[PDB]
Amino acid sequence: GWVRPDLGELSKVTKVKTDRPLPENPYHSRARPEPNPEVEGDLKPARHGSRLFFWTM
Amino acid sequence: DAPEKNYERTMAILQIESEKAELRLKELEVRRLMRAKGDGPWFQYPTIDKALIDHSPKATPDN
Repeated sequence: GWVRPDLGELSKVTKVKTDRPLPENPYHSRARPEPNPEVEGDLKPARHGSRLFFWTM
Repeated sequence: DAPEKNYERTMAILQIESEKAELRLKELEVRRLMRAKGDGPWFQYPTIDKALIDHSPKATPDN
């Protein structure tokens, strides 16, 4: 009493219930480096203009 | 012009130029430290973005 699978049935994707814990780190990745700080704050006007040689603005 | 007007005009001029000079020196030292350490927003050469990574299960498990 075994019925053969139809066309397209053995390629179906199923769900498996098992008792093993999920591996937290399968890739054995090290600690990630600290990211750069993000630019924040309101944009004030430039202090004393261009500050390039003699230019006052 | 009055001598007092020239006096206080000179003091205002000197204050403005001293502030600009100190800011220029601070800019030079900031640029040097930022280039040496690399942590500031300047001299941030781009690397490869990580949104181009395919995280689906591939056809071979050992990857």
